[PDB]
Amino acid sequence: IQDAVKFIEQGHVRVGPNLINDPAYLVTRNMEDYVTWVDNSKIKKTLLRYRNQIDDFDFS
Amino acid sequence: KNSKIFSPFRIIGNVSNGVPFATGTLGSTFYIVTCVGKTFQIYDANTLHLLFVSEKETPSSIVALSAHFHYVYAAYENKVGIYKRGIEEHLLELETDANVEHLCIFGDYLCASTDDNSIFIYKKSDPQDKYPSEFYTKLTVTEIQGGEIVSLQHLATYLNKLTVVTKSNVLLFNVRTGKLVFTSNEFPDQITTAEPAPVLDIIALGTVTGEVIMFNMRKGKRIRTIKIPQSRISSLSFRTDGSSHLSVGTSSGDLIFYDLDRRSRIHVLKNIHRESYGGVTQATFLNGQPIIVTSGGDNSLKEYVFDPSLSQGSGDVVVQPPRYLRSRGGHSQPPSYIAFADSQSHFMLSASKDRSLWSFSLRKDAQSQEMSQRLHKKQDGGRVGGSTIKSKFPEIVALAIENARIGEWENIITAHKDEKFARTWDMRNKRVGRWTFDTTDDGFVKSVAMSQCGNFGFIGSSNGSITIYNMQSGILRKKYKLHKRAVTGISLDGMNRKMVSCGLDGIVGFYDFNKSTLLGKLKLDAPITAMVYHRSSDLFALALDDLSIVVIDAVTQRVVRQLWGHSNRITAFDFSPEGRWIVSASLDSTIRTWDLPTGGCIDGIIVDNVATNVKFSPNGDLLATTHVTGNGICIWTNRAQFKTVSTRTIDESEFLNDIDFNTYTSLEQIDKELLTLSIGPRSKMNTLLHLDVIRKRSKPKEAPKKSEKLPFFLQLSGEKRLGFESHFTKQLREGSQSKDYSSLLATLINFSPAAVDLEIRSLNSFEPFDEIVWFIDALTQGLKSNKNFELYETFMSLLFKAHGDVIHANNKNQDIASALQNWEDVHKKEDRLDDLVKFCMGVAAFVTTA
Amino acid sequence: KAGPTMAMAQNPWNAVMHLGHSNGTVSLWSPSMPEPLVKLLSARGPVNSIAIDRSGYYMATTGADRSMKIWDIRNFKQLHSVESLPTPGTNVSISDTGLLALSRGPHVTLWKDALKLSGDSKPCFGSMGGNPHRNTPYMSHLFAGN
Amino acid sequence: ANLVYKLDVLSSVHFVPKPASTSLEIRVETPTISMEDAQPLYMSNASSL
Amino acid sequence: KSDFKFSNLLGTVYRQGNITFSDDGKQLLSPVGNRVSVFDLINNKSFTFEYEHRKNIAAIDLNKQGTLLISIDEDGRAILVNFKARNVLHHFNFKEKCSAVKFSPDGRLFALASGRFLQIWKTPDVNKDRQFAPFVRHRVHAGHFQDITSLTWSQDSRFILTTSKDLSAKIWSVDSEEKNLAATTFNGHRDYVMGAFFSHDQEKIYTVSKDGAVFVWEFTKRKYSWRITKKHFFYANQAKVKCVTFHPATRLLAVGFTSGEFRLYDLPDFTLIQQLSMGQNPVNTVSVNQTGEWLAFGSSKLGQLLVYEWQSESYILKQQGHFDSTNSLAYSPDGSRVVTASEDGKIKVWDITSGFCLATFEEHTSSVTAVQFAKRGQVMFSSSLDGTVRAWDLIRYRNFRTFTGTERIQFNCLAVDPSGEVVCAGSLDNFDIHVWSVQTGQLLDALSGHEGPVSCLSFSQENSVLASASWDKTIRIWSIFGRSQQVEPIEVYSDVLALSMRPDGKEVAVSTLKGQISIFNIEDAKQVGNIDCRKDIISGRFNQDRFTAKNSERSKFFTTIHYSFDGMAIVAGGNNNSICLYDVPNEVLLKRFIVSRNMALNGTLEFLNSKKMTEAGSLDLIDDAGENSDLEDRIDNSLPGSQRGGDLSTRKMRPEVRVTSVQFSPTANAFAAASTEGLLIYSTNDTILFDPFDLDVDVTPHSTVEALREKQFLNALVMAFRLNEEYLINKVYEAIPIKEIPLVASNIPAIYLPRILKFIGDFAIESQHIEFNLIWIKALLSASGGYINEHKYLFSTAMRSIQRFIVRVAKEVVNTTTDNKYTYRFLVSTDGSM
RNA sequence: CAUUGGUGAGCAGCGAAGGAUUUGGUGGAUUACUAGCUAAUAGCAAUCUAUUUCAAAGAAUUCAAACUUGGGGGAAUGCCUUGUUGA
Repeated sequence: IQDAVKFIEQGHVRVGPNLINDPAYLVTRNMEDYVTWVDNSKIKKTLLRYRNQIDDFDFS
Repeated sequence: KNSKIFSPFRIIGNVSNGVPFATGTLGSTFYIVTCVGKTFQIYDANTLHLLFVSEKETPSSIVALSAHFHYVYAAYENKVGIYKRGIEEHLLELETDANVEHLCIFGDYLCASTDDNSIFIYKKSDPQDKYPSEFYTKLTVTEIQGGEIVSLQHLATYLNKLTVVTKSNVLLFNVRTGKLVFTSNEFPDQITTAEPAPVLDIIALGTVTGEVIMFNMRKGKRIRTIKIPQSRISSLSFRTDGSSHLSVGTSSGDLIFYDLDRRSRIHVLKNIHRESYGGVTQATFLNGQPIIVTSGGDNSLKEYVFDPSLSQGSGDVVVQPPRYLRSRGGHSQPPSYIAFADSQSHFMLSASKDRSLWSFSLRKDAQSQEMSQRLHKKQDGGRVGGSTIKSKFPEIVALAIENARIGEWENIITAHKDEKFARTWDMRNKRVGRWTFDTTDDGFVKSVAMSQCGNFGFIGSSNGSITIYNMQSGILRKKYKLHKRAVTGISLDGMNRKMVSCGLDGIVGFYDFNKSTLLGKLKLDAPITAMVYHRSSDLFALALDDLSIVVIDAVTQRVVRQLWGHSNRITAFDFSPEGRWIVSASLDSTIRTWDLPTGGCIDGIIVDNVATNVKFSPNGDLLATTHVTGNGICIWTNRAQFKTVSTRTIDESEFLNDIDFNTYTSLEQIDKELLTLSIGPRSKMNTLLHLDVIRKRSKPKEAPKKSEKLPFFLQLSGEKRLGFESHFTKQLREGSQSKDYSSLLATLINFSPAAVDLEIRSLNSFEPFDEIVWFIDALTQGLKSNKNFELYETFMSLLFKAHGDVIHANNKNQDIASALQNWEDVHKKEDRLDDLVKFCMGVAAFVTTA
Repeated sequence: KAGPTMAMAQNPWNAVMHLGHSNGTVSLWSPSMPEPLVKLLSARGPVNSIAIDRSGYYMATTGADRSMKIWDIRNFKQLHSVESLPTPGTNVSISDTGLLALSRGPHVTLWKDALKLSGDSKPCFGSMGGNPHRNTPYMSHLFAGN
Repeated sequence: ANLVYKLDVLSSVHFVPKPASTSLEIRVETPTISMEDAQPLYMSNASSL
Repeated sequence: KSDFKFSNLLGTVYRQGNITFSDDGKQLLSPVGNRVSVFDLINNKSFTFEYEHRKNIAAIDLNKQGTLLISIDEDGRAILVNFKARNVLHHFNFKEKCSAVKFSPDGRLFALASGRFLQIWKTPDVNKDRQFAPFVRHRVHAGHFQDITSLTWSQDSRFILTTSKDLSAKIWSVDSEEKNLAATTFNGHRDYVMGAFFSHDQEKIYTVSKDGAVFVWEFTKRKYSWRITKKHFFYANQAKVKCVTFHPATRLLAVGFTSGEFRLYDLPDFTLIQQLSMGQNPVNTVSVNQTGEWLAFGSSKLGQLLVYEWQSESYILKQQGHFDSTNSLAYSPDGSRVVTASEDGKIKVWDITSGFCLATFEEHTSSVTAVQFAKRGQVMFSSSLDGTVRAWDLIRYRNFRTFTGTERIQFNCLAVDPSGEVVCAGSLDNFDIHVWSVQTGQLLDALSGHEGPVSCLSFSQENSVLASASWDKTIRIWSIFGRSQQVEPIEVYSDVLALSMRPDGKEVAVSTLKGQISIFNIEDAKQVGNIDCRKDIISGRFNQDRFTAKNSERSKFFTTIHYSFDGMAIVAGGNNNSICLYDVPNEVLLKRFIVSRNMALNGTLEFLNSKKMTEAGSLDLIDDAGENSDLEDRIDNSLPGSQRGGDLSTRKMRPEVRVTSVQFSPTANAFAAASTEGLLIYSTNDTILFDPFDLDVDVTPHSTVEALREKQFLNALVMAFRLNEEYLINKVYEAIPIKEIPLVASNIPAIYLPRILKFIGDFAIESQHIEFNLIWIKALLSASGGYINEHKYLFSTAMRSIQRFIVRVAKEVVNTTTDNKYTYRFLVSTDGSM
């Protein structure tokens, strides 16, 4: 629960189109479905490299 | 040499020139006051920020500088000047034709020494005067008393005594009485400098042979003779903290520190200033603090600190080496090329003949930097070439910058003299980039360019090969080749479509860039030297070799403007930001501002120094130029941003206003048979129709509270039948007498809408209906004049709103019906605009929707 | 009920609270009653700072009316009032051995023996002709720009 | 009312609204020139009704 | 085509600082949070200065000759403005915070209340050139104990009085010899004195304080000097005075209380003339006219400005901008009205020419999120988060229907058919494109088939099909008319949002989340061109950020696209600090615009300063609300998750800069972008640019006037378009006779037809020649109307401007011609009386 | 055979009296430069004291203020408010 705060503050986490940097954001029950990692980021590259799934045309 | 377009601002990029500067204590802080040529600057000590410059430049060079607590004393050709805050507060004139060389100030007695061995004494008239103004006396040093006056000093705790040092001896002058009181023994060497000391009655003398002779002026005997091997001594100062440190500054760029307690050396700083420009001209300690400020002819000003000792207990023996601190500087040479780094008119890139490249700032003069020539490591893993003993790059002759994509890769391409590759520079990192672009046909580069997108850079060889490189990998995309001589200019339009080039064969070659086809050729007569493209107006100009400027439209293949008149080679030129003007600097020391509509020069400035380059700012405020001599960059303010410009040919005179000022005022009416509106706001007709509804909306929702004990005539308390009729009513009565109402209708237009509704609803015509008839006949003449037709229609709309019941009650009367029918016979030819409007938007609806 | 409190001081002898208000009346306080104990109208305008001696016998008060007064708390009488000092005293404090400190804001001024009942020992900035009766400042220190 | 405001401004005011409503209104036959803020200009001239 | 520049900041009429009038009553200068806005309340024309300050404007004062304007930042960054030249003269940096600026009525020298000092400087001459050091200080007066908060010159030019944060207020003589005449110190106020004023005579001084006390100082006996004659009290129990002003000739005080009330007083009697109220906002700024009958009143926290004549109990303008909240934009078909959305639910029809709202629409409780126009601008639609999409009139100012969903889901965007029949809207929550009829308020169906929210929608103006931008990375084409009911997907690289479509109706412009902007063809579903966009975007590093601006993935995309009506250009705007204007077939940008320069906003800078990070915490992120002297701004009600909330006191940060809806103007070659700073309008209407077309050596401005002498009319006019200078075109256009108009207009070549129609539409809007210009419009449209029909999209910006000209200014003249004629026919031919 | 794994031995090529990493300290920018201090229309800066005191001015919420309370239930002793003895 603390390493999430580290990743949010470093600028990795988006809610739809835009990333939010303030970790004190209440996410709506509807809006809970859409929280992914931001694109072109090193927090996403490690996740896809373990799965052997990196499609770097989308520079992920 | 006066101008009607440009006016000088300042000289950006100068710090010092080589004159021995002065410093003045000011409370706790210090200010370092230097001079640059015909002006002078004031630098703070703790930050080296520029504080004040001279508001008005001196007529000649500043020879001597001295500064008291507040008042800086500058000494140019004949006169000395007392300045505060940069403002010329007082000008003190020397009543002699000789030139002032040294300027000492102590007490109420200013001490000005001319070059022909005469010392002028200036006295404060009042003992509480802030500067000396009256002329006391004229001391004279003959040829039997000594040589020329090397310096004027005033030693501490001497009552009205002036210490004069010649080339052979030291003299004293009781300036209250003007009498010599003591002469020193002859010094066999030529004394070059003088300085007082924190010890009493002690002056330090430095000779041309490296001897520091330390003359006790009370006993008249020297004390310490410090020997320096064969070095010309220029500067002398003492560290007044309490530790015994003597700073002697050679003209060979060396700074030697002596510990007078232990009779030993401390440190010999090497090459703090260049040899050829004078070396260490003036170097002094700040009074009581271990910060020494040095300056020379190399256009730089450095600060060095003596750090506290590493040993906790020993102290005085193990003294720290001097250590570099704050420094401001410029080029040691005059600057060759100048460009602009951004559209905000903030940064100016200047490459000089001092083998360097600086990024000056027009906004803050302490923001300047020397852009680093430290090469990046090669991507291959192979070691790069060049000397191990590092030297600077060769002199840069052509430059190009694109500000579109900055900081993500290299955005400057600079072209050096006699080098077969151009070099990349990153403006944001302020560092030479990691790519060099070879011509690949064995050729020096004579012109470079950028695309406006910033991805593509164009390189022009000396053998015609226009190679096109890329910015990311430095890889070579295309190699165009059309010429046989050296390519002397490349550009590209905004669209990345039309690529233009020009060489010494007179060929202007138009290329397409999306495909790889030659669009066309344009052969001229003379060879083409330089070319500046204006991307907004799609016009590029060429500086030809028949001493003319030819402007060619980039799309329509042909010469569109041709300008003649320069008596020598057009050195450099640049377009106006709006494309209206071309400025051009030529070798006959003239600068001409051609106007591209009229095809003629509108301002000719005979600048005294030959201008190598001119360059407009992308913002329309600044004209930047560089001269043949002078290390700085002269900046001219564009006076077109304030005052309108008369486009008049003026070149033959030095060496209707509607068309001249390029503003055409509209006519009041084209012809009498037109139907033109009134001069003013178009919503004046809207307020006259609906005056009641607008105020009723604009009233507040509730009634505001009032203290009902107010004075009744508080509006008339502004703190500062025939005779009582209004000025309109008298004019309406006079209008019926003279049968003319054009005097009446002039006041009817200019009245306020609230005044008009007061005027129309109160016409004082109820029983005889006379002023109704006069006002109707006034508006028959108004519609017959056909001006202000929108207003005159709304005036009887307000008449029929107010007295519509009045004229309906007395309808069919033969006088009122005659006036109204005479208005309809005028109004019968006012359906022409109705037929015009009902036609025009029916076509406009049908054409646009089909 | 006297606006915002603008000054704090503890009496070491008595543990009563002293309160400088915007009305210019310093008010003694104690948690035994919800009423103020005494109310001394010291200076006009507001009261900037107050300080009480270790003896619990003397207090100094100052405010933005360019005034500074010395009070004896036991009889609620001012021993001597100093008026027309150049800048208003932002801070006052009394040492253990009766050395009164006054902070004009860029300056720090100290008066020795400016507390006792005699009218000669009224603190002052000078003495005409070396008159020994006036209380010259014990030590003044100038700060740079603070 | 102020709890709903304090909930939505805490919720990054993307917010699920009320289900439905059906109310009654009245409309005074004012000139449409006087159904706006104070201004030297307008665009309508006919009645509100 | 690409020489755009800033010309008007529509909206945000007043933000903070010192509102002022001109020396005449014409111009009203209001401090907007970046720059000075110059409105004119007599000749209804607005103007916003093109220069940008670095932070918020603290104080503004104009010279009494109307020539020099000084605008001073809150950190003391003074900027001179040559007011008639509308350019910058100098950039001074006063070292402290300045609070009040006032020139002398002579105008030779001005006084500055910065810090605890009063600085008196001599104003530079306007006609002198731009020198390096134009400012020379007369004196500095330091006789005060706290910050100076107000400044007031004399009716003469020799006495300056200042009231400070300390309880005193002092009169300082600007002449050295008159120091003995005016050196006394007025004090005795119980609280913050924030205004003193000389009377109509030099004798009396009335000082106004925060506690409600007005002191009248008179030079008399119990020699004798400056007693108090009488004190007056406002008796506002919890309302405190915020600022005051006093015109001495009409002896009027106008006080501003923080509750919202303002009162008008006559000073030798102290009688309350009028007391009105705005609302709950503090009256932050009060100023008076030079003639003393116009009062400019302004509040900050709602951003409203109110100019009110004190004599007649009636306003002149009550306008109210809204900071940070303009979610969307919609132009009118005529390029004179721009409406906008708000977070308050307000839909406000602003006017281009004067920067004030015409009408307001507050019937949405929730925030309005998308605003569009339909069917010649008479009807208009708006989507909100309230669960409804509401139609509106612009003739009766009322809703027709309030369309809703089956369960009141939220809404993101709105689109309308060009015929007023179908409305549609998209949602974050339900992500089905609901459609309604305009006539029947029931919804027809739910066009579904998407995974994730439909972001943007738009109907085609010719084919009448709709395109849906969705977070499914798919562009969906729905042919919903005439038995088709077919669905065509065009899938793209990444999360596509902010669709736009050409006025030709055969292309789709979209903005992917990856940064790139793709352009398709609707009928032929292949991709016909993409433009990369990631490099030319300024993603500002926020002060709360913990990453560089390079890899800041926050705002390196575009969330707004609109085509040009010519079909030749695309303006892309986004969450970033940049507005870009791309060219469609040439793949490359034209020029890039920086929307704002404000560290009051968050993302104005890629490079933050290194003297702001201490060893812990950024210096500007330190909550400094406690150092304030008041109570209401000390109160912090900041919720933790108030990212784009309902207020600004709940934010706890500074607002971020973004542009969110950009549309081209349909008439006058401009485009308006709804920004954080308000509603920026960039325009090219100044036309100071040498744009040629097929020039030659012989053709000159001398050849233009000479061709008018020998009456070669078509040779003069066509070769005037060769230079394309506006005064050169205006010279030949107003000089040719009426009978030679149709012969000239019939033989004008096809190249110069878009130039003449752009000139006539631009010039005739403000020109007195209705009859001459409409003769030219008749002759041009009846001799070359076939070509304009054959190329509609080349002329559609100019052809809309011409029919704007006949409707907006030329039709109501015909209306008054008909109305006067008909009421004359009635009054002279019908019944008598009795 | 691939290794898109690490560790080591070399070569081709790059290659001007060395070159790679890695790191401490300091200086200059990171918004557009009108100088220090004070009691300031002036003085100091080597100080304001044996010149800085008197005079003049200066008192309304007539005896005013938590706009700053997590929620539920109370409140004995407290505190607040309104009625009940004596100067």
